[PDB]
Amino acid sequence: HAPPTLWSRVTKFGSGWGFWVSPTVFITTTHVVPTGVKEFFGEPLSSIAIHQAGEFTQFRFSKKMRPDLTGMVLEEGCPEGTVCSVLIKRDSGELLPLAVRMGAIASMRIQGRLVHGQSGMLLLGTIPGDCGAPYVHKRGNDWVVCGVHAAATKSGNTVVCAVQA
Ligand SMILES: *[C@@H](O)[C@@H]1CCC(=O)NCCCCCc2nnc(o2)CC[C@H](NC(=O)OC(C)(C)C)C(=O)N[C@@H](CC2CCCCC2)C(=O)N1
Ligand SMILES: [Cl-]
Ligand SMILES: [Cl-]
Repeated sequence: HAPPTLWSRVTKFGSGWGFWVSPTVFITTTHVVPTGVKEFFGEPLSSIAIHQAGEFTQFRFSKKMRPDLTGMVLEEGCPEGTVCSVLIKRDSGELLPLAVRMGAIASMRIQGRLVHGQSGMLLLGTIPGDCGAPYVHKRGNDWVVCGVHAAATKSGNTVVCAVQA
């Protein structure tokens, strides 16, 4: 069961969502990031440290933005066959954690954009507004994040998270 604090890390952002991995580190999907604006979470762009690639975007802020959070481990994808949870929040407030069996890490063409990502089979679907939602699994006690929601197949039964370098 994902605890409340873990859900409180999922945060609206641009056209979708992102995830506070630590008090200073926030992750999302590159394409949900809102273009042509000058500040994120009240800080000016000049004060944030961005690493973007493969549709996976990483923000490192100067100050603690979520002092209340304990840092958790951010992997590059997760082992094949790992059953993950996608911590989806809807605009309405509803929480919808989705179980997903993860397949392999692969480069992928998706609408002309190159995506470093990991496919997964759903075990209830996702929707266009869900990009940026974290993929997580419990590794004993600590919770591990391995990706952010980025795409779904025609049917909607297979999904894809962008993963780090
Ligand atoms: C977040 O922005 C969004 C997530 C969508 C989602 O999780 N589920 C949609 C449910 C399926 C409805 C049926 C449908 N309608 N269009 C599509 O599927 C195709 C969407 C597209 N996938 C795709 O092209 O996959 C292949 C056809 C198999 C190659 C897709 O997921 N597009 C995402 C935006 C892209 C992602 C890469 C970076 C540029 C933008 C998308 O809509 N994601
Ligand atoms: Cl937590
Ligand atoms: Cl919450």
